[PDB]
Amino acid sequence: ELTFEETERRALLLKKWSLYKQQERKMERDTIRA
Amino acid sequence: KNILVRMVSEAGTGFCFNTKRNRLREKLTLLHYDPVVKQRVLFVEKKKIRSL
Amino acid sequence: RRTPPLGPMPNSDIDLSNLERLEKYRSFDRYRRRAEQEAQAPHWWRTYREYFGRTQQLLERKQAIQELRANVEEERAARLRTASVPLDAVRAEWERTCGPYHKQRLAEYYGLYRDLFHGATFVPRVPLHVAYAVGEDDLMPVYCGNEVTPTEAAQAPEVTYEAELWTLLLTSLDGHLLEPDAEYLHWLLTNIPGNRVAEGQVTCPYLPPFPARGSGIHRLAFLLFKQDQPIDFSYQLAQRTFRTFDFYKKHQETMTPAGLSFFQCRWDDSVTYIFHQLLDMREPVFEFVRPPPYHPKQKRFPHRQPLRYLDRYRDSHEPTYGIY
Amino acid sequence: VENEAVAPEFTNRNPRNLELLSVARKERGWRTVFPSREFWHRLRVIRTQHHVEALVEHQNGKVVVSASTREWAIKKHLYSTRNVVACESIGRVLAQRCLEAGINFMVYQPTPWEAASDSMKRLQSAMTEGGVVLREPQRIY
Amino acid sequence: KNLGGKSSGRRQGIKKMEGHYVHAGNIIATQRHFRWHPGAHVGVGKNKCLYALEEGIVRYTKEVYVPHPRNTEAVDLITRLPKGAVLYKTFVHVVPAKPEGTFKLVAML
RNA sequence: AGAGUGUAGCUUAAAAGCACCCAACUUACACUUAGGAGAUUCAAUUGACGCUCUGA
RNA sequence: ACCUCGGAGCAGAACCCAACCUCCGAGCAGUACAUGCUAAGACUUCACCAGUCAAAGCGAACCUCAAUUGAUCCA
Ligand SMILES: [Mg+2]
Ligand SMILES: [Mg+2]
Repeated sequence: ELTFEETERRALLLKKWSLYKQQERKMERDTIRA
Repeated sequence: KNILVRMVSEAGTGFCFNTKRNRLREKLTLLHYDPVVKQRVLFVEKKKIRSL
Repeated sequence: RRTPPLGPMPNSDIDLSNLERLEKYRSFDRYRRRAEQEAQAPHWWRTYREYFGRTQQLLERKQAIQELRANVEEERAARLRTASVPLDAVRAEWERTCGPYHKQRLAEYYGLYRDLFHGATFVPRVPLHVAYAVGEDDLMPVYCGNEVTPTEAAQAPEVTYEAELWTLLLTSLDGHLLEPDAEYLHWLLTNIPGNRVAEGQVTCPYLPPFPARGSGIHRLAFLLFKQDQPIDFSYQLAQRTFRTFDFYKKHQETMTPAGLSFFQCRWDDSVTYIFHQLLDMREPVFEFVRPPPYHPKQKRFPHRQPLRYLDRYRDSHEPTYGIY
Repeated sequence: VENEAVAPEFTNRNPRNLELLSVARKERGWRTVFPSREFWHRLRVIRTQHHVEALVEHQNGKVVVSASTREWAIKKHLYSTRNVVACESIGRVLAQRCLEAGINFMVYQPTPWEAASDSMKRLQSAMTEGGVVLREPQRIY
Repeated sequence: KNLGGKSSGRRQGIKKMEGHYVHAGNIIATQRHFRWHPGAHVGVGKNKCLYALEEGIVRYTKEVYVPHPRNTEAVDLITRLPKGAVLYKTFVHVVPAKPEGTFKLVAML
């Protein structure tokens, strides 16, 4: 079983990793094009 | 190969319809519509008319 | 013979030897989107449609969205798929912001403009809240084309349009019993002093809707005109006949349609009472008559036809004996 | 009686007259193409990258009713405009708009994956509970 | 060595060209494959024959082809189609002539 | 010093559509479902904050 | 050698077209037991016989296949 607080923390973890790897891919593509 | 079998209504009506089945399969029972009863009833194979 | 195409043939520009390099629709969804867009686009060949056819606001909205995002509970419910929306607040905001446009779309679909104004359109900028008082307790609202029975519409409705000289008109669009291109006027309150409606001039007293039995669904429109400057206006059915197009042609300079609200009514027992007592007439009863079935010209020798062929053409089913 | 002068044939010009009477034609063809045109009103849901659109469109193509999360009124009351919550909320809004518009029956034509989608299921349930039946009556011949 | 091939012509093809008044049930075109696809108010039989579902005028048009999502072969063809490409097929429509009916005064109660 | 000038990556889009990413199904890709962030450089059509080019 | 049926060329485009011309095949199989009943209107292998499709309706649920066959009488 699990709890509401840890579910919310996991969702925020997914959100922040989405942002982080979005920035990673953006910088990778910028270097590619440059 | 298949055989033609006369499926007869279990509803007591003398309603028969011919169907086909494998010669090597067990005797065949279906739920077929009986116009005399106006309802789907059980039909059981009775005889083999011919082998097709 | 090969006549050249009369225009750009489809799939012509893209066609090139680099098929492998070209990206492809990997999804039926994207293919369907493109196909629908192409179908909407006009074409030179025969087609189905031919035959059957500010900154402050942005800043405030962005701040509100940021506040909603910051509110953790909102995100909690959104990710737990349990959040809801205030329907009443959404409805009010829709009325304030984008309600007039959707109401205009509804009127165009129902054909109010093509009938009331012969095609001329107008955005109902001013919301119009009309409701027929049901009992002494409740009241049926008339939003746009909804259904209100003549029993409910027996007594005149309450109108609350928020503004600060107006003319309100109830027009039945398809209830005319003698003229296809004609209207019925039910009540016309002119020179209304703002929000309050009881002080308006009763040009024509209120007459409840009377859609004839078996005559189908009838549509009734509340037209509200803002009156730039006050102007003078000019149970018998001959005088209850009306032409809103001509009326607005006469009063166009001083009138501007700013509110609209309509509803649909079908026959009821109150219609029978309206016809017999108020109008003092025999109520007309209409029936939907489909065209007679088509049969080919009877042949002397109906080759290969079933025995029912003769029955298809006999008129009387009872036996007949001729001279005998 | 002058008031009793009634034309022998009545001319009801309401576009929805025969549709409500369940007698109007509905295109029965297009059996090799999708979606079917055999309807009077269609519920069309468009899931874009950022937004969600829900249209009630007559067979002739006219968009009778619309409900977009792009409108301020609706987008100012939900966190994300591209989630199951957004789909359910816009479905409820469309149901209310349909009831006030007089539209009670429609034909929803989803693809298999759209039908299996949780968001589409929530939208359909929202319309059903709002009082819209996603199954039009059979035409009367 | 070569036997068979004595079959006669099916006499298939278009039975009603464009502009022809067609009554409900009339067969518009008989085909072995889907040469002409069914349009508005045109039904398909088991043998791909097109019949008029309404009484009206036959019209042939070119319309975008969007197969049913469960038509696996056509869906695969679409999935392999390049972006920007749209399939077109010849459709047969029956533009109904008469209205569904009229409202007539039957009784002056 | 001078010219082109200017919406998140692209848009003869007007705050949108395509793009784009991870989570699950896939060996994997793709599809699909779930989610994710995103911009009209600043002041009154005009001037000046950032990029490209022409020179030293 | 062939005799009946179907598909493709000859016969490029409505239909139809011969050949002891060129090539492929068929004389089933599978699934279902409403593969039930009725019924407008149509197609038709150039006759007839035969063979096809099918709206609406009742009753219900919520056929694939190119050929894949054979009349009458009589049992
Ligand atoms: Mg041949
Ligand atoms: Mg013939």
